[PDB]
Amino acid sequence: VLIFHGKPVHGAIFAMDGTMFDTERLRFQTLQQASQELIGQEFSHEYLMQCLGLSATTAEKLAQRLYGVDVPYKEIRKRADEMELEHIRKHGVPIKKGLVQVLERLRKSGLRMAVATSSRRAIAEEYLINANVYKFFDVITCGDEVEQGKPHPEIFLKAASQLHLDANQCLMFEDSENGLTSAHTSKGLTILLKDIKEPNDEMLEKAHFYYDQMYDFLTDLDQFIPVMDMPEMQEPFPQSLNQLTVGIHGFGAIGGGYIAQILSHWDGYTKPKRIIASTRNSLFREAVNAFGTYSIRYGQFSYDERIENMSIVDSDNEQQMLEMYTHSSLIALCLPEQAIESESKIIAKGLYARFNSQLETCIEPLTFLIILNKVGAKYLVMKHLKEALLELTNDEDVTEHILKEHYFCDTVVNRMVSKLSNQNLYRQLRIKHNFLEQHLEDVEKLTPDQLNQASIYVDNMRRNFQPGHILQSMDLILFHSETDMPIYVEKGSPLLEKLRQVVLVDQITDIQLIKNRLWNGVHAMLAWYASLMGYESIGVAMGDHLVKAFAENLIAEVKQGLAIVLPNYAKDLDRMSQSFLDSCEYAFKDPCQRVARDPLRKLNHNERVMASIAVNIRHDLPYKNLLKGAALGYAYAIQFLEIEETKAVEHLQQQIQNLDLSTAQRRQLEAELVQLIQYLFS
Amino acid sequence: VLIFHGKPVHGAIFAMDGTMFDTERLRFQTLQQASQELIGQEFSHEYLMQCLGLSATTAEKLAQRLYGVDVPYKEIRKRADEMELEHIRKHGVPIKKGLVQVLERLRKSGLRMAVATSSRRAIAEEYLINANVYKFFDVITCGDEVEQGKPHPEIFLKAASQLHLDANQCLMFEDSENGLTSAHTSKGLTILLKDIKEPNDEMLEKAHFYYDQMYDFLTDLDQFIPVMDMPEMQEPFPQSLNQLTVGIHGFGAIGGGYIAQILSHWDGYTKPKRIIASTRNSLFREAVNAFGTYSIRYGQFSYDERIENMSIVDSDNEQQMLEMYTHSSLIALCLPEQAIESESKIIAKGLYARFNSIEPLTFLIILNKVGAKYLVMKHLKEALLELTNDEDVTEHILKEHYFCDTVVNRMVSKLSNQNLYRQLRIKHNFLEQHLEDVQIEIEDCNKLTPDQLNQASIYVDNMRRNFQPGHILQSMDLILFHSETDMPIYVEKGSPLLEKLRQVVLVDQITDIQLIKNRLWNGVHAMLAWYASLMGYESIGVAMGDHLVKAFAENLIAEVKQGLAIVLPNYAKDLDRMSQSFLDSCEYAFKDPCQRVARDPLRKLNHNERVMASIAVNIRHDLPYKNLLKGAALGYAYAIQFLEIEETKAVEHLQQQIQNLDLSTAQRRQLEAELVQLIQYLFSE
Ligand SMILES: O=P(O)(O)OC[C@@H](O)[C@@H](O)[C@H](O)[C@H](O)CO
Ligand SMILES: O=P(O)(O)OC[C@@H](O)[C@@H](O)[C@H](O)[C@H](O)CO
Ligand SMILES: [Cl-]
Ligand SMILES: [Cl-]
Ligand SMILES: [Cl-]
Ligand SMILES: [Mg+2]
Repeated sequence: VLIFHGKPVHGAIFAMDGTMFDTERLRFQTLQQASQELIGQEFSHEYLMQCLGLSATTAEKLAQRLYGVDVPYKEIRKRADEMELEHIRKHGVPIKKGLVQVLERLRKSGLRMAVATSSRRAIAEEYLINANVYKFFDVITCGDEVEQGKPHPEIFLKAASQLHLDANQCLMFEDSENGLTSAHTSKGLTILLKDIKEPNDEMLEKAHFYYDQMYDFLTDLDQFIPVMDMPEMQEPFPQSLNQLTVGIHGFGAIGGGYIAQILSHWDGYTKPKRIIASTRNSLFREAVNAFGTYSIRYGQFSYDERIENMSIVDSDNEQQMLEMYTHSSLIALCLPEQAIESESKIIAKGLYARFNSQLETCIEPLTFLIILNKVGAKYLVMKHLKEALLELTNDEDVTEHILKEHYFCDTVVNRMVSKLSNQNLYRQLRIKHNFLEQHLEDVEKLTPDQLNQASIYVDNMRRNFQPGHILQSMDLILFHSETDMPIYVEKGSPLLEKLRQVVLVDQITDIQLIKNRLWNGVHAMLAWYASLMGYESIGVAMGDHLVKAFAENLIAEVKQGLAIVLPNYAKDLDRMSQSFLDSCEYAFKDPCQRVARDPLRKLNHNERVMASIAVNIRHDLPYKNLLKGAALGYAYAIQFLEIEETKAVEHLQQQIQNLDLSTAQRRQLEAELVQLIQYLFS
Repeated sequence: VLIFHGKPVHGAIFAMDGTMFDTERLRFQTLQQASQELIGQEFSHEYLMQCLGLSATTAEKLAQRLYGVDVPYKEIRKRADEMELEHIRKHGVPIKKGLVQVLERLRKSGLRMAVATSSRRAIAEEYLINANVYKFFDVITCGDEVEQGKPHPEIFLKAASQLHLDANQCLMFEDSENGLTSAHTSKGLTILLKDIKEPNDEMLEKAHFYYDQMYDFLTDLDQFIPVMDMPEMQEPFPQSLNQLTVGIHGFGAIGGGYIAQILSHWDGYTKPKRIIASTRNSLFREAVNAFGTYSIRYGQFSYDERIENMSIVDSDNEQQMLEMYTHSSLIALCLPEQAIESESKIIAKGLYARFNSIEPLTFLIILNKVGAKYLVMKHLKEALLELTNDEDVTEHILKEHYFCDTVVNRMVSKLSNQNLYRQLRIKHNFLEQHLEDVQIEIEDCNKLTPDQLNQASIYVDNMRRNFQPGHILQSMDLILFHSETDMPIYVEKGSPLLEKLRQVVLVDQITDIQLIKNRLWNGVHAMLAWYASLMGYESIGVAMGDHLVKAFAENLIAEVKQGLAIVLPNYAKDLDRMSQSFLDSCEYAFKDPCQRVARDPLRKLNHNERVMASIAVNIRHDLPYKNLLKGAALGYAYAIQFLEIEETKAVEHLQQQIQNLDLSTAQRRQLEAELVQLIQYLFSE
């Protein structure tokens, strides 16, 4: 049962104009233009304000009081409605920000829903179908269907009666003083949203709850509806689109093959209407924009996940990058460490444009996710961003205001993704182009007035849509990824509170430590073992029984010490361990060289190998596989990276001396480690 | 792990040419043509038969012995491969029937899968991408990557090693003599499929399992493959398309708004590549054919379910209707009672053309009637006699095909033509505005030659101009039906095709689910209509607003459910789900009037009908029947007041039905007094 502010709610009834849609402001202009053309004067602001919530019949009676019994209101209204339907035909129904997010929350909560509007059925059905919100309502009650319109309670009492609920079990959404009175008298749980009239004390008194805008009600409603569970593999994305735009700065492997799935799942109720991703790969950009979508292939389940509403922009195109930072609510920076410095100038330009623009998107702060498998990624990005903003604005006050306005969130990503090579994309485009060519070979009770009009609609639609019919079973595969779902994100941004694929953490350091030791540690040691055994990738190495056994034992050893050091992360350790082993199995596009790089840095006392050894020695847990991994590291540095034996031993003795162990444990470790290194050289 | 005939398998390694695809017959023709051109003569049939399973390098050595050390086999093979790739680019890769159905079952069973082919890597990857099967394999092993090709086991050993499995844990699929020897020598669990060569005694002995075609293995695998659970609301359809075609004879509310979802879910592993639906509504027909798809709207969850691969044909088009009966595997007849007479002539023409041109057709009867199969088979057999004039052929057609009546609980409403016109007008305007918002030159891309970039620019430009107008279809649905969320269809057991369909519930006897439909669905519906009419309401949905009518429906559905659980305890789980589904569908049934449902009260008040039979069952099993007794009293009150049935004539019927009920003399006299008192109490109000 949906509980809202202590009250059990079973239904929700909405006023349409001014509450769901921003159509009262447009109607003010059409009625003013139609009255100017017919009675030589515009309808006053006072008359049009008094009309809010009234049906065309009651608004006609009000026009006869102020302008005279012979006022041609029916002719003025008819002309205004025609101009209004023409504006809606050219630009669409202006939907109040957050409406579909609210509707999907109430629908998924099991509420019976209705519209109670003073507008006539024809206009109401036009706007509800045009805005694609008609599907959310069981009942529609209109102004031309009630004897006593607003402020009389009849229309709300009738909508509640048609939903088979008492008015007091219904939330009633209103914007006008007349409408609010109708809903309040009916006995509904009134929710007043500000539209044109600044609510007076009488409106604020009878309203059960008041919000300045639909988004503010959405924020309150979120406290009464749950955060959806972590998505499963193959679970579909939400159908409904909200009005938000999200951005992926860097359409590489993790951005396209992972962040896009996170952003497409959004909160489970709705998903962004547009995802802007930036890349310098022209082939990738043009391919996505030709299809409108791309797909992520998950080899394990042979499942192609389609990422809809994608828009790929050129990274070097200043105007497209400004649009991403000006229209987006969330931006995920998915750049390599090498690109941070040069890209910070583009991030600065976009954040400065967001600061200067007067749009209704730049008012809310931006949530900036920093996606980088490096400890201190947030600090590296923030330092470069501050430098770039300072030289661009040449104003310390503007720079500080920008860096304090937004939520810069550090993250822990575990999913392994591989971006398709340009040669493989080219081959895919060549094969699917021939399919498109073959598809083009195969395809080559109404009045007569509207039956001929329908023939034009259907012909124009068949001509434009037919070539794209092949997209029903044709995907643009761009990424091959693993099945790891959760992204660990720093808590703080309120925009992250409902994202179902995000795991919020108060401090990111604990899951960063787990990532470093359990994931990166076992990965670097597995790469050193595989490099010395002659394998060029982890996936090929996993074919060797001794390599697969080493990986299973090495992760079981690290996890054992981590379960004691961080018992609050016990389930995460079990999940990440199996995730690592599953992702290592067929990792053919994961070369050993990149994973085994910088072995002396990875063999430091506080790094991914020696720190786990010290923990297992301090808690009397086995460490033979961890010792073998450390020995493989020093052997790899000497045999492959040409590091002198004298420097490897000097580094070995320095890190062991830095470890928090007894003198006996340090000596035993040093002797066992040097013994294994000498044994490897045979 | 997968238990296939007792054998535990962790992997599945497949040969490509001849096993997965029918490319050995095409390669035979291209090699005959290429040799004819370059050496003046066609390669002998014996040389090409010996080449089956061999790599291009091994086939070259064999050609040097039989034709001379200086034969241009490399030139002939390159020329034959180019003619084959041209044929494959046009017609597509010819997939062996059932391949994707097999791959998806092995993949969902958690098997590690690989391809071990004597074909060149560039040819193999191209064919697997083309046929959309590449995604089913973790690793591919090709003929140009081993030192010794088939019949040497190296390639099947390497495919198992790269899968990280022992060869004796992998099912190995083969078709040729050379390929089978490579698989058998590797120690894998060999499965032989018949391709070009007739399997000799040496091959039949080597093979652990033998099948004449890929579809035979699919039927054998289905014995060890678990059937998928009943689909849930909003659960997506399978991504993989099989090669089957299905048909819906009658694209109305039940055909388009229900059967299409069952056919789209299919078995959960794959779904038919094409669903042909017939209709006389040219506005509906041309709309689906313009969009490519249509959607079913489920108001309860505000969910639009898109139905893909639909092909709407004209019911009067003889050619299109004949094509539906010859290409389809399953056909659902979704036409009303009145159309049966005229449409039976079209079904007769289609079924006659099917046996003139292989597998038995599974025909589903989708019509609301206990014995609707009789009406269809009566007019169908009469149409076959006046068209074929042969009783011996007519008897063979009706005996081979799987004709089966069904029980449908879902209520669906077809969109009106006026509402469809408004929708077309609003969506056309969206397309028109989208076209106002909307050549490509790709450069500076690494690892691609300047000519490859120019060629990619052409492909992508052609794709952009063709797909761009249809980009709006990602969030634009062609809503044609408004449907309830009732999922299971009850079908007569018999057809083996219906054994794996996840949305189909097979029954031992259809009489049992027809009786449940009569007492639980039609029974409570009639008793609700009688109550609503006497209360003053003229609609079922309007009556649900009255709290006493809603509680009466919940109390009626509970008393009938308890009784039906004693008589038919096999449908205990079905009864509880059908009860809630009935209440959810009655809630907003404003479209359905009360006069239609409350029609003929005395016939529905018979001892064996939807009211008294439930009362007698409850009395005999000491279950409560107070609301069922009120429902019977409302039926007589409605007949007396609304239908001008004499009060004495209603009491005589009341006494006769109670006497026909299997109850004791004491229970009959108690029921009669209880019923008469309730009828007199209704007149007092
Ligand atoms: O009950 P609603 O808020 O859905 O719609 C009321 C409008 O029709 C009404 O406010 C008119 O726009 C107004 O009366 C015209 O001046
Ligand atoms: O191992 P497969 O069955 O996937 O492929 C074998 C073919 O490459 C081979 O049979 C050629 O078609 C043959 O060598 C041409 O004459
Ligand atoms: Cl929104
Ligand atoms: Cl700002
Ligand atoms: Cl200041
Ligand atoms: Mg990070």
